[PDB]
Parts: sequence; structure tokens; C-alpha cells
Amino acid sequence: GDRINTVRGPIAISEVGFTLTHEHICGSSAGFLRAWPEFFGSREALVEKAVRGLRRARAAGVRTIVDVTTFDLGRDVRLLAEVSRAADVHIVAATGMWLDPSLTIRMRSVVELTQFFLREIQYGIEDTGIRAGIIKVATTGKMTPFHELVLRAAARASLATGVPVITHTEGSQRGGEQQAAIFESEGLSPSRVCIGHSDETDDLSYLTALAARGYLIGLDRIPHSAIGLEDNASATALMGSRSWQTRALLIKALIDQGYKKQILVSNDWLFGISCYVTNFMDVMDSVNPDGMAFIPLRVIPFLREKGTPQETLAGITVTNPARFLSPTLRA
Amino acid sequence: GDRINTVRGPIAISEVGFTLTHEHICGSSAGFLRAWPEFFGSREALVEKAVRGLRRARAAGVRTIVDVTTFDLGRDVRLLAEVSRAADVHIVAATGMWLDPSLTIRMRSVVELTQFFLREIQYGIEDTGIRAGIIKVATTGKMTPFHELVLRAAARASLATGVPVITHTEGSQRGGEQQAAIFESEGLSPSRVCIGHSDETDDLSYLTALAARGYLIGLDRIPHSAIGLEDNASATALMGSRSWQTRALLIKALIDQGYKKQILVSNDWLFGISCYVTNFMDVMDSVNPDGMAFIPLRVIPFLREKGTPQETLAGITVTNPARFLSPTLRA
Ligand SMILES: C[As](C)(=O)[O-]
Ligand SMILES: [Zn+2]
Ligand SMILES: [Zn+2]
Ligand SMILES: [Zn+2]
Ligand SMILES: [Zn+2]
Repeated sequence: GDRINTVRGPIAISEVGFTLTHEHICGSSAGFLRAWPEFFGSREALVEKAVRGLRRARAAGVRTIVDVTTFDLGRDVRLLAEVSRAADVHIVAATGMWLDPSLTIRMRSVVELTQFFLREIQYGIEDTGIRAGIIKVATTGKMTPFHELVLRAAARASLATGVPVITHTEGSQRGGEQQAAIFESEGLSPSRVCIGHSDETDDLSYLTALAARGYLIGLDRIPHSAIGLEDNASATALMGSRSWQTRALLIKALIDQGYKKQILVSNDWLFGISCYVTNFMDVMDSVNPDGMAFIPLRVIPFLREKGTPQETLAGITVTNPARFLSPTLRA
Repeated sequence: GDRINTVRGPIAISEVGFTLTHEHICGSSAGFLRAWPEFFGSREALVEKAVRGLRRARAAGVRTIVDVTTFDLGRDVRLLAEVSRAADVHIVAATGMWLDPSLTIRMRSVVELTQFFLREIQYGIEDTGIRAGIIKVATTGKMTPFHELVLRAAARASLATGVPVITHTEGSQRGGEQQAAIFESEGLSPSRVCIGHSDETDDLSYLTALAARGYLIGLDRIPHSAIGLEDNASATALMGSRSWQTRALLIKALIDQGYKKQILVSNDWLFGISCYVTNFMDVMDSVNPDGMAFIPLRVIPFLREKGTPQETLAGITVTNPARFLSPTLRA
């Protein structure tokens, strides 16, 4: 593909560097940041926080993040462009659809959703000219008809553009298998797909079977381990009860099984969030003060201590995301 | 007190004139018009259609419309301002919440929703400085805890500002009675409330009892009818099988019952819609080519034919809306 679209324009593959492939500047809902910025203190305060957060990730080695905030998660690409410029960190914007499609979206056909995704990749997002460089989709539990529709639209937009697909799953129901079956029915190469939130499960058989088929495995919620918060049923029912080390050890397990080229690692962090309880951002920041720097500051050294060679870690953090993000109709 | 907030700024109540109190420029979902304007052909084409349509209504006597498109219906206050100025027709913008709140909205408390509505009334919508002049809310036949939350927030916003409330109801389920009960539980005078979509039911006992308590009765979907479109299931499901004359006769029925002062008449029209089936705008336009001018060009002469005095009609189309829309504080 030779070049990747970012919120500051196209960049060469060689410029991508250390990449976090599943992040958010702000997790919200369509139109919300514009309608009630004071929910986040102010837009200015959100930008300031995000710029500090990205600058800290940059100092820990990160050069690119993939912001997988979709339309229905309130993606504001102008926000992304501003914080990318100030922090000097590449940001890849997303199209696709998460779990909260509005009535307008829920009424659309597979053809119409394909056109929408293609618009955001080929023409630009809103009136900004910023083009999406990834397609993000989400399913939960048992595949609904609309979920299937979004997955087929995602596959078709990927096939038309070479841009990869990244998914939200909820590993407990092995949602990746359902997603894979739909993607393959559309003729999509598994090498264009990252099955994400895969660190939510300890089922290594499930993960290795997907990697064997050629899928990228997104181990992308490593710091979302709320092991001291049982009094907080909200944090418990959204973060879980396994430690971050246990999650991180899945990375090593997959490396040990021979699948280092299939692994993508990230934090799934953000600097503001409105789509859960008020001040849930404070709860998250309390559990993981490192923010997006958690992967480079904590997880990479942890894997290095466990015997993972430097070259393998560089492969996972630099080579795999570059190969994944580079638009490809092959192979 | 004697001035209403419009998308072009405050205007004296004496300038309001022939008013349609339940209308839309565009029915959509949050952020959608900005993300995929091509769904409507283009933003420019939507503006052209709306300005033309509004101009036709202006020529037929209409001076003001109340656009009760909310945040979740994809209200675009900049669209409203542009079309208001070009058609030279007053437009009152809405705050509140309809039936499609996103995840962020669904997670908010009664206090938070109150603050949101108050922002849009007291400060302005988004970063435009354009203030809302009506609070629009909606519940289903069987009201949820979230619906009740929205109604209480609406009542508290109305009490703090004097701006009135308009509701969407399932009139067939006598929705006004459950809404009125919580409105009154918050101390809100009924004269601040229009129970909308009341022409959906022919239960005159229901309508007259609400009218008798001092509620406004929105007979606001008069041209909506799928008569002669029985092979179109989506048309039938939304527009219904009752004739426009049937709906219009409810206006004369309430007049004859002595409640001409409680009647607000409108079209519930729009010039674009994305929150239903594709091209449904074409279906609506084929049913009512007159658009927002249907009420002056078809309904008013119909009622005259049926013996309704001109004076009664002038009072319904001009005096009632002025009294309703004018901000009223105490009691
Ligand atoms: C916005 As999420 C918690 O599904 O990565
Ligand atoms: Zn996710
Ligand atoms: Zn995420
Ligand atoms: Zn309605
Ligand atoms: Zn309406």
C-alpha cells in the first residue's frame, strides 16, 4: 500500500513506527462533544489532557495510534487532528460502526452502510477531507441481523479500498468465530482482520485457532484489570477480575505457539468518556495512571523479563501494525 | 416574557403570526447530516428544498414554524438558521429528547438532563449562541424509567425558564394522561404543555378531558395518511389509515366541544428524513405535495366548508401559538 491515511494526511509506512492499534481520544456518542462539551469540563480541557497523554505515550516510544472511535461513538476528527498536531503523534481515524447505531443507521441496508464506510475512507469524514484508515466494527453475544449487516458492509468496504478491519468482541462467547465466518463468506482475507478484545478470554485454544487461520489477534485491553474494585459493580462488570499480567501472559503464550506475526497489542484507553457513568474517566485513570503509556512502560518490559527477545517485541509493536495498516488487496 | 427566542434571535410575540407549532426541517439522527449529507443528495439540495417549501408556506400565510427536532433527531441548528433567513420565516428551535437517545444520553441522571436542556435554552445550542424556544419530549405507549427521567428534566427546565413543552405521544394508548401526571407531579402548569400527535386517536373523551385541564392539544399530523398506498407497508405503519379529513374533523369536534383555545394545528412535515426507510420523503411528498402549506391551503378551507367561522380559525392558527410559545414563569 506504501502509504497510510492519518488525520494530518498520508504518511509513508516507514514513518508509522511503534503503533498502538486500538485507542480512543474520546469515547462518546454522535454529536455529543459538540452539543455538551462542558460534560468534559470543556473541549479545551479535553484537548489539554489528551495532548499531555499523547506526549507521554510519545516519550515512552509510541509514534502512531489508531483511534478506533466510530461515528456512533462520537468520533470528532477535528479533535483528533488538533491533538495529533500538538502532540506530534500520528493518529489514524476510523470508519465503521460500534454497538450504538442510531435509528437512521439501524434503518440502512448493507449496500447503504457500505457506501457510508466508503465515503469516509475514499472522500473524507464530514467536511474535513480527513480519510479513515481503518474500519472498526462491533458485535456482542449472539450475532443479530444488523450486526451481520455491518460486518458484511465492513468486509465490502475493506475489499474495495484495502483498508483493514478491526473488531470489538466479547471473548466469553467466542464472538471472533462468528465474525470470521461472515468475513470469509464475503471473500475477505483473514490477514486484513484483527479480532479485538481477545485478551478478555483465557481460552488459548480459541485464540490460536483464529491465528492459525491467518487472523490478527488484538490483545488490546491489557490495563482494563480492575482487581481492587468489587465495591464498584460498574467497574467490575466492565473491566473484570483478571490481572493485567494474566492478560499480558496471553501475548507470550501466542508468541510461544509461533504466532508473533499475528499479534497486535494496545491499551484501549481514552482521555474522556461519556458513554458510561459520570466520572468513569476518574475510575479508569485511578486504575491505570499510565494511560496509553501502559503498554510501553509496563507490558513491553514485563514480556522482556519473561524472555521475549527484543526483535520479537519490535516485530509486534512496529512491523505487525505497519503490515496490517498498509492498504492491501493482496494476497 | 413578550419575546421568543428564534434561530435569528429574539422576536416580539406580535411578530409571530400564523404559526405551525410542530414541524421539522429535517428528521434524522445525531451527527448524521454532517457525516453523510449525500444521503439527502447534498446539504445544498436539502437547503434548496427546505427554503422553497418554507417559501410556499410563507406565501400561504405562515409566518413562524416551531422545529421540534431534538438532539437525537439530528437537529442541525445551522441548517435551521440558514433556511429561516433565506425563506424569511421565523423558526423556533428545540431542546429536549425524542425516542432515540444514544448511550451517552441514556446514562444521564435527571439533574444532568436538566442541565443539558437548560444549556440549550439559556446559553445556546452547540457553539452557535442560538437558544431553544421549546422543549420537545417523547415517550412510548408504556413509559420507561428513562422516559420519566426526560419528562421530569423537561418540566424542571420549563419551570426555570418559562419555555413550554411539546410531547410526542402514542395517542392510541392515551399517552397524554401518564405524561400529564408526571408533569403535574413536578409543579408544571398544563398551560405550558402541548400533548402532541393527538389527531392519532379518535377518542374525543380523551382529548376533551385533557383540553379541560388546560393542556394544549396538538392536532399536528393532519396530512399524514397512507390511504391509497395499502401496498406500501412502511407507509401504512407510519402514516396510518385514517384520512386527513378524519384527522381534521377532530379540530372541529374540539371546537364544538368548546375548546377552540386549546387547539394547536400543524403538519409534522419535513424536507428530509433519514430515520425511516430510504426515500420515504418521496412517499410523503406524493401524499402531501403542499408540504407545510397543507394546513392553510387544504385544512382551513375544509373547516370553513364544514361551518367553522374564520374568527375561530384565526384564533387557533395565530392566538393560541402566541400564548403557548410566549415564555411564562409562575403558576
Ligand atoms: C469503546 As470500547 C470499551 O468497546 O473499546
Ligand atoms: Zn471495544
Ligand atoms: Zn475501544
Ligand atoms: Zn413525533
Ligand atoms: Zn414531529
